[PDB]
Amino acid sequence: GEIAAIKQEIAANKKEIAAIKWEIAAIKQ
Amino acid sequence: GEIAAIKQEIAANKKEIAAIKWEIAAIKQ
Amino acid sequence: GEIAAIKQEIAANKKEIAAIKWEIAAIKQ
Ligand SMILES: [Cl-]
Repeated sequence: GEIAAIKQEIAANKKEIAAIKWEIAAIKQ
Repeated sequence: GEIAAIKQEIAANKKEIAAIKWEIAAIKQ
Repeated sequence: GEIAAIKQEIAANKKEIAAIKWEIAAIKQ
């Protein structure tokens, strides 16, 4: 369904955001 | 409601994205 | 419509995330 598909994409963005924040932490050391 | 909950999560991701972009600016100085 | 507006905002966040990941790659060189 449409709503479920939307929720999945929001969740995927949440994962990428958490990955980036880890990366930013790693660059700063 | 479902739509409202979705909108709140999108907004939360928008905030994290803006925070990261500020962080990226700060790392570059 | 509401769903379409939501989808557009999710897509906009996806673009910003891809931009940030490119930026992170560029900072690391
Ligand atoms: Cl999102």
